[PDB]
Parts: sequence; structure tokens; C-alpha cells
Amino acid sequence: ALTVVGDWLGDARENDVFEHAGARDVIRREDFAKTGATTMREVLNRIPGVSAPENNGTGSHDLAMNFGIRGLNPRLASRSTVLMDGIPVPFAPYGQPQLSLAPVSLGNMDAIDVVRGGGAVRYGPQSVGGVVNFVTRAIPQDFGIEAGVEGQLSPTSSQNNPKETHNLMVGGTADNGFGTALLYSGTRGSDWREHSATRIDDLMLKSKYAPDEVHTFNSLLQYYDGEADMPGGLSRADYDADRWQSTRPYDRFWGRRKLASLGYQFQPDSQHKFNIQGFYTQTLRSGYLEQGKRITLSPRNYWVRGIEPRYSQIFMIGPSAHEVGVGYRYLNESTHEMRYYTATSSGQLPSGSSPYDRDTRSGTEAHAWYLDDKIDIGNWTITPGMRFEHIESYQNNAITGTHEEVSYNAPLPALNVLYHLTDSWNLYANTEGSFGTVQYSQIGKAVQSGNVEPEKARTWELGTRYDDGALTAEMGLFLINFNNQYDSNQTNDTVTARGKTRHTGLETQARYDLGTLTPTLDNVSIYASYAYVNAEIREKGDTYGNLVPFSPKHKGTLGVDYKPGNWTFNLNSDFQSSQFADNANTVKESADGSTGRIPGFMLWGARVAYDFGPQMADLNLAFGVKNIFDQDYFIRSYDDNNKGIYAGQPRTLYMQGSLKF
Repeated sequence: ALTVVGDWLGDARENDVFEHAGARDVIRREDFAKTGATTMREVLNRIPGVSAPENNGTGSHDLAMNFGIRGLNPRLASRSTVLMDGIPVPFAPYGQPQLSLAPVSLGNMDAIDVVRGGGAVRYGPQSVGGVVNFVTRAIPQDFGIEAGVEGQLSPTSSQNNPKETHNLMVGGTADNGFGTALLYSGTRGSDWREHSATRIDDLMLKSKYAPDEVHTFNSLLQYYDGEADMPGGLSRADYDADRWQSTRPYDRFWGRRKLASLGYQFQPDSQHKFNIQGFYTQTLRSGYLEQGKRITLSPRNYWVRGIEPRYSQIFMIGPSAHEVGVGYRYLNESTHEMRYYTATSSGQLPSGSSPYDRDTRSGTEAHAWYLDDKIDIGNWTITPGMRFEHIESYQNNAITGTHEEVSYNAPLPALNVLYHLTDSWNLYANTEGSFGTVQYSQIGKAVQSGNVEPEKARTWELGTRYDDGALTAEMGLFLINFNNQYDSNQTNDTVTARGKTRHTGLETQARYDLGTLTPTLDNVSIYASYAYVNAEIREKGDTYGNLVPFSPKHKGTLGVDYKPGNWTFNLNSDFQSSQFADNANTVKESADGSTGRIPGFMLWGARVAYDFGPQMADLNLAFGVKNIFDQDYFIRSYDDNNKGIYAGQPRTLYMQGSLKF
């Protein structure tokens, strides 16, 4: 009976995902614990086409976030539109999308929605790598308390401090229609590396007001505060002698975020739906960093404010149904970057009274418009769409006295097709226009080269999704041509150089109830995810034909879940092929361990859990192991000041506990 969908991202509804005309996967809270995950990257790596490397480089700590889609640069997750409840996660979405500080926590999420394809019309910028939305816990219908905790240790490591992550959830909605939930997640501890002491406090206040069935308000308040020592990389020599140690004693990072979000929804009938959402974030991210013969301090402040009205309406036009969607977003961001320093030879860390060699202020004003129309005709669902952005960015240098500006547009036309083969089998194809902005650090290069234009990408997908209840599976191909990247892939970036890369591959995954074969395998489930990704450099120059760095060709997982009665037994494997660390693709390892072939690997993990039941508070206990065989591996950081080798996670033991009231 014609019902308007409107926001298909939202809380990642199972049905919206199945009906999604493009590559898209979701992992829900219920499945976080099975692999002992407490961090975002641990869940993201379980999704095909996604590579979320262990802490390294600038982001050599838990406050940052590292991940890349289909071979796009993983460092500081700048190639995908990262959001939490639709709200921009970056402290500078347009000018500085690098998540050196990523104020979000797994413990406060109900799910992770990765939309690799089909979201370039409604979401941006940095949409070349699809969109990733972190869905926050829902306000319980009726008063509810949930608490959980996980503890980890690496026996073979010299680091004896454990790592603990906890989460608290208390909330409910009163009969008057007003509900609010307190979501808190925290992290205390060190990983398997020395100099990794960490503290993170993520506190949110989520509210919902539905006096009636037409008017609904929503609010989200968050206070994120953290700090962490940064292990850093090791040269080959130090790594061989002791791979747990840190030779970057000064490296430390800290930051905080204050967020306020308010929204309103007007739905008169099931055919019309209006939405307006406004937000404001204040961010302070700083840290000590050893740089050459000096130690630096880099305070950076950010202000982001946005407002977005959206409208959705369905109507019949003959035998076809049309759900037209229109949206508008105004976003304004402001920044201030400073860098203090002292001589390392001296015995004091830099402070506000130390001299500084950088004092810049940047900002962006963006106007985004989008229009799409979901047309249901027969078994088809064709969706043509158009997104348009007008961006104005500037960088003001107080030391040099310069002031630079760039003004450009990003027109992105798209078309996605969904064809329903059967009640439980879909087909989809699509193409979208994606773009990367002119980052603040690239404005100088942009104006000097006289070419101010967005980083442009054109994606194409073809895939299928299946679910007969006993077997769920999906497979699809993707093609991505990403041009005019201000970051060149040549060994030497020049003013006029522009990066150009191609990403092609296959993504797939499946889950099967083996109980349909024999009662001997009842409650026995098997699964696997896999992605063949070939990211290549097609920029004319000294690296043309080479492979994009940090992009394994093969990556995925396989596992079996056995749930007899109240028990849960998990077995899982993570694997990926090798990767290069630089654009030149050098095979031979350098003495500082910053460059050279990075081996692939295959790890095994297991876990045993028990659900006690309704009375003693649905108590959940568990013990598990990551990297059972203690298989040795490592990743590298190439360009940053703490570059070098980073020991991969060794055999790690963990315990989990959770209560629900």
C-alpha cells in the first residue's frame, strides 16, 4: 500500500540492505563478540572489500581509524564518507578528512553499515570509497540496562599491561513518548606493543521524542576524550632483537570531541516524509611527535556546523511507483593548526611557551544538493540520481602571510538498477559519480598549477544477493577509475602531477546452516567472506603499471559457529596476500624497515561462550584466543616520522562478560 521508505541508510534495516542496488554489507552488534572484537577495525576487516590495518604511522593508536575500501589508501580512512547516524565523523569532512582522531566506539553501536556502492548521490564528500555509517545503540522501548567488558593479554609479548574495553547502556522511553539513552564506552590499557598505554572515554546521550505518530524529534550528545602513547615502527635490527619494544618514546596523541545533533521528522501519512537535521562538532586533537632532531607539539582545533533538510514522497504513475527524494546540505568547517618544537638534544618537551613554525587556519563552505527517484515497475526498481556540490575552501597562513582560495563544483550523475529474480534472490547493476575534495594541504598546489577541480571517480557495479533462509550469499564485481587526485602516485610529487588509479575486483561472502544436511550438524553454521582486489596505478610516470600500496590482492575470512543449547563455539580464520609499502613497489626491505614487500598471512582464532539465561540477568561469559598458532607477521608505515616495522598481533587471550537487565 505505497509506503515511503525515505532514508535507506538509517539503522541499517535488514530489508533495506537486501533491496540495496549495489555492494553493501552490515555487521550487527549481536555478532561483534564472536571474534573478540572491541574495535571498529576488527569488525570492518570482516567485511569483503575492506582492509583495516593494525595501528601504525600517524594513526599508531586506538584514537585514530585506519581503513580503505577496494584498495583506496587506508591511512586514516580518508577515502570513504565516514558517518555516525548519518552525522559526519571527520573533524574536517572536506578539508582534512584524515581520521587522526576518530571519535566513535564499537561499544556504542548497534551496527556497522558499509555501503561500497550506491551511496554517492546522498552522501559525501570523499565518496569514492562508498560510505561507512556507524549506527548507535537504539533507545530501548522500555527501561533497559546492558553492560559488557573484555580483557586482553599477549603472553608472548614483553608488554604485561592488559587491554580492557567496557561499555554501558542505560535507557528507555516513558509513556509520554520521550526516551533517552546513556551510551558509554571506554578503553584502558596497552596492546602487544610497548609504549601503547591508552585511555578512551566515549559518552553519549541519545534522545527521542514522539508525542504522537506524526511528529518525532531526535537528539544526540557526545563527549569523546582520549589519549594514547604511540608505539611506532622498528628498524629491521631493533625488530629482530625485540619486536615488542618502542624506539619512539616521545610519540603521544590525545584529543577530544564535543558533539550536538538535533533532528525533526514530519510524517503526515505513509506517503510523505520530511526530515531536517542539524549538527555541530568541536574537536581538539594534538600530540607529541619526534621529528628529526626535534620534538614537536601539534594542537589542532576544528569547528563543524551543518544543516540538512530532506524530503521524500511516493506516488503512483500508471503501473509504476515513484519515490522521489530531494535533499540539501549546508556544511561549514573551520580549523586552526599550530606546531611548537624544541631540540631533542635538550631535555624538555615542547609547550605553549616553546617557539612554533606553523600557524595556519583553514575553512570550507559547502552546498550540497541531491535528487533521486526510486521507480518500482514490475519486478524492477530503477533509481536515477544526481548530486551536486559547490565547495569553497581557503587556507590562511599567519607565518607567511599568504591567503589561498579554491572554488569548484562536483556534478555526480548516477543510475542503479535492481531486478527481483525471486522472492529471495536479487540482481543489481549501477554506476555513480564520486569525488575527493581539494584538501587544505593541497590548495597551494591547486592554485599554483592553475587547476582547481575535484578528484573525480566513476564507479560501476554488477552483483547479486541471495537468501533462502538456510543459505545467504552474495557476489559482485566493481570497477573504479579515480582521476585528478592531488596526491600523486609517482615517487616524486610535483605541482602539476595528478594521481590516477583503477580498482577492479570481486567481492563475495556466504553463510550456510549445515544442519540442513544432517542432524549431526545441527546448530552448526559455516561461513566465508572474500574479495579479489586489484588496485593499480594508471598515472603516466615512474610508477605507471605498478600496484597501489597497502592493498592485498586477496583478503577474507572463513569460520564455523556451533551453538548447542546455551553454548557457542567459534572458529575463524583471517587471511590476506602480500602488499607493497610504496608507489615504487620496492621488494627489498630497507634497513629502517619503512619499505619492502609486506608478506601475507593466515591466522586462526577460537572462542567458547555460554549464555546463562533469564533470571541471573542474561549473563554472558566467554574466553577466546586470537592468532592461536601465534603466526608471525607485520605491517609497515612508509611515510610518517615513526615509520618502520610493526609487529602483527601475536597469540592473544581474552575474556568477555556481559549482563542485560
